[PDB]
Amino acid sequence: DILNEEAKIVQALNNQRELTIKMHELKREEKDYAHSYSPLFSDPVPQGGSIGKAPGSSRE
Amino acid sequence: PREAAAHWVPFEDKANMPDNVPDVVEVGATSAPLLSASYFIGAKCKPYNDDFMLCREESQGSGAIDCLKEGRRVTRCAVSVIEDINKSCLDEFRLHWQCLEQNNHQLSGCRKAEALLNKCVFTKLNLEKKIPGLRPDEEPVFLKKDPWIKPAVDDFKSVRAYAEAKKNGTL
Repeated sequence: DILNEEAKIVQALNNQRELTIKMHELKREEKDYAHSYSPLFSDPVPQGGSIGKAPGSSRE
Repeated sequence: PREAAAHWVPFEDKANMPDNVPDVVEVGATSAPLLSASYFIGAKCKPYNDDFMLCREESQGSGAIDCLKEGRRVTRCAVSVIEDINKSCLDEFRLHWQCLEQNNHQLSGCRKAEALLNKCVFTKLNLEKKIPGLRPDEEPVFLKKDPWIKPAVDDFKSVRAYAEAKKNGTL
């Protein structure tokens, strides 16, 4: 019984170690533009001013 | 593009166009006759103007050098309409742009000459003046009678010609 209890405690401690390493790795994963900056207007490409819009100024 | 700043000099380029590029006529009208003809040019040359602008957009940066043939079409159509005006409706066209030259290039100052010009161009060229984007409720201003805004001096020759046309029955 002593061995079983100690092993259960050690298993919970290893679970906590695994969780800590997992959160460390996830926090360092790069996020999508919607999640990191803007979830509704999700296109990073600007349009600029609309007044004298010149045919041929748009470039992909 | 911004206008030039503190010190600038104008410089002319003496080279010729590269011979590969087909030559084209250039429009010879100045600002007042062009403003007088602008609506007729729009009416006739809309497809070519639209094609030229669409080419420029699709070229995505190289538009000047990629749309030269489309630009050639645009300029030829403009020259054709101005030639037709010079052949069939020159007196009224001259009335209109001389009036414009007296009225700071404001169309509201030249409605009497413009009425004759529009009737002539419609009867002999089948072009119509029309303002895009209005609802049927909205009235185009150039067709409005009794406008709020009037010229300081109604143009002399234009007043006489308008009255004469009203006698003749043309207008």
